[PDB]
Amino acid sequence: VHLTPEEKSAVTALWGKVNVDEVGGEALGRLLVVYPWTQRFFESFGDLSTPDAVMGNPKVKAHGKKVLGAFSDGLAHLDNLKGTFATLSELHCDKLHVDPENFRLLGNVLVGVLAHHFGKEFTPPVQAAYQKVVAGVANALAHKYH
Amino acid sequence: VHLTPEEKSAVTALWGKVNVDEVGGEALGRLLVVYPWTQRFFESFGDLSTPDAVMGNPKVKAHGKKVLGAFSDGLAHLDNLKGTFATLSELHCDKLHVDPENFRLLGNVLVGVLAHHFGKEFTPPVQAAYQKVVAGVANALAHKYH
Amino acid sequence: VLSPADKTNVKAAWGKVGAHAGEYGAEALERMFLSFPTTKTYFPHFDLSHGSAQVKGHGKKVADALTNAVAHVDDMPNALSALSDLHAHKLRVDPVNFKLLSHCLLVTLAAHLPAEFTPAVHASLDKFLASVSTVLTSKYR
Amino acid sequence: VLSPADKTNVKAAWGKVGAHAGEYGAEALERMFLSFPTTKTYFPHFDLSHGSAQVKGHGKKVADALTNAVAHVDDMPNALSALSDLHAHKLRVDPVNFKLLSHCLLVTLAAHLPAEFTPAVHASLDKFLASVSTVLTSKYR
Ligand code: HEM
Ligand code: HEM
Ligand code: HEM
Ligand code: HEM
Repeated sequence: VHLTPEEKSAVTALWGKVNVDEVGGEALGRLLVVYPWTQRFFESFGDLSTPDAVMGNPKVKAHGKKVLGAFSDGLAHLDNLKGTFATLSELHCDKLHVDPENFRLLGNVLVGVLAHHFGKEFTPPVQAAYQKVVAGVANALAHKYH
Repeated sequence: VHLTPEEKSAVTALWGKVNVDEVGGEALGRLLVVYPWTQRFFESFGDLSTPDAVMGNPKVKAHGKKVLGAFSDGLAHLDNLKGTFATLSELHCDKLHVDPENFRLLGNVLVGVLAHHFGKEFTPPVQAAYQKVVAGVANALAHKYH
Repeated sequence: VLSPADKTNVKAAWGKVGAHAGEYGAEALERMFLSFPTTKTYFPHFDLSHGSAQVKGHGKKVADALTNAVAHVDDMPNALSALSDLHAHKLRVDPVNFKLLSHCLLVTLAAHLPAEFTPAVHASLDKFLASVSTVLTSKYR
Repeated sequence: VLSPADKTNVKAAWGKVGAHAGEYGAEALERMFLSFPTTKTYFPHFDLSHGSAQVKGHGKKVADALTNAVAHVDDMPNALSALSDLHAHKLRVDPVNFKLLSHCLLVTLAAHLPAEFTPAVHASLDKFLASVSTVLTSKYR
């Protein structure tokens, strides 16, 4: 979105160190545990009965990497997320019926994850930059709701 | 904001019948009774310890009419909510220290008031067009925050 | 907390709803789907068109629930135990939607009770719905 | 509500915070001012520069109120009585804002507790911060 050159470089650099699939699975997994109502879309993934079951589920993991790869390709186009996420937005609304609040949930769980993975490198200003990116994505994903 | 021909027509037609004096006043008063914490911006306004007190206070009425009058010009410039409210956005941020969440709370109580005032005539579709207007005004206002 | 005056104001107001409770229920759902389109995400199986009998009958269930809420203002968690298990463990509606219905419900009352929708009455009702929402979302996690 | 396990989980993560509370607390606040810049509207009379004494002291007061809540988890209303009154009647901070800090605090614990911030510790923390926020907001109206 609206990012100073410095904010972009910040976002872009930490990202360069993310293992997309690992984090993807973590975030998604964490979403289902912290905010369990989100599990409602995932009943066909099987056992989600305990935190261990959730985090260990290959379906959650596989779902995480797909969501995170898309987010990840999103960064390339900070200039035009609405552009970038328009179809997907159409999909989550018309076919999946995913309440755009969930996106806001993931965005924050994601931030928690980056923080836990990178520790001290995840400074207050790095967090801010990320917080704009995550609110920008969730906005872009909700724009075609109707 | 983007409104269907249908929505502008409904917004504007209802607005033509609103007494900016009476409505502004009710709107502001009900904000202060319903969500008392908003009373922190009007320390120098009088007795605000009773709904009668609030509702009967000349300073609240005065303020209300000024807010509504401002709102009224947004309506007239639905195409440019941002450029229209930029100065007042900076005011409320840099001088007033009003948490823009209050914009929202007001936007909601205003709907409630139009509804109370208009009854039947304030139909689901009419509500909807107004819900959009108020959301737009609340965002044009929070716009210079930093 | 509901003060004795809030309770009085709620009983009072709801009592004038009387027989229109279901009718008002539906109108509230309706204002809700048109105002806040995201909430439709939870009823992809309903015909949400205006006059829709599914909306109408759903409006009626909600309403009856609120009625039972009013009657049992002093022990809401018990009276609404089944609804809370439901919303939490089956429907799994995001908590953020409870606010949006609560608003559309205040809006409908306002539009129908021009005389009893006093500023005070307006605050005890919003207090009342926020507590009802609190109860229904208390077993989510 | 907080389940048995939730309490074990907070008491464990928090123990671990130990002596750094005040430091964590100051970090949280700065994370909040950078992320959610509207929250500054509440601190116009603070020097919100990084390292400011003002931020570091308030950080320590916040963290002390949290340790206390942790100490009186089974009795929070009581334990935070004085605090809910202040926030309710004096500071009159909009309830939305409590979410924002809680988020920032959770990010702060995450960055400093590699080994301990397990998904379940994370859930219990999210819940306890929710309850702290609900206790502090409870006397608003
Ligand atoms: C940035 C946030 C998200 C992004 C970028 C995203 C991306 C995706 C993508 C790329 C797909 C597959 C598209 C296709 O098959 O054409 C998808 C499917 C799906 N997403 Fe999202 N997603 C996001 C958030 C979420 C959230 C938070 C939920 C629910 C809690 C969710 C629920 C679903 C479901 C249920 C599917 C279908 C799975 C399947 O049928 O295998 N998504 N998402
Ligand atoms: C929502 C749309 C709003 C609009 C368009 C608006 C507009 C205005 C205007 C036009 C002025 C006065 C300048 C003059 O006299 O020309 C003003 C002042 C003020 N506003 Fe806003 N206002 C809004 C909402 C709010 C809210 C929600 C609050 C907090 C409850 C707030 C707090 C104040 C205060 C404290 C002042 C100055 C009062 C004084 O100096 O006595 N405003 N606003
Ligand atoms: C005070 C607020 C609410 C009350 C009193 C209430 C009450 C009810 C009742 C009585 C039922 C039917 C249960 C039964 O038949 O056993 C129901 C179901 C349902 N509610 Fe709620 N509800 C509330 C809020 C919410 C909200 C905010 C939403 C989502 C936007 C929601 C979505 C649903 C759905 C999707 C169902 C099932 C519909 C169907 O498939 O039959 N409810 N609720
Ligand atoms: C769990 C969340 C919170 C806790 C535990 C907490 C605790 C405290 C404590 C202990 C004090 C000072 C009491 C004394 O002086 O000893 C205080 C004051 C204050 N709090 Fe909170 N607080 C929280 C949330 C918030 C939030 C979300 C905001 C607004 C963004 C807020 C704004 C204030 C302000 C402005 C003061 C007074 C600062 C000064 O002028 O000294 N608080 N809080």
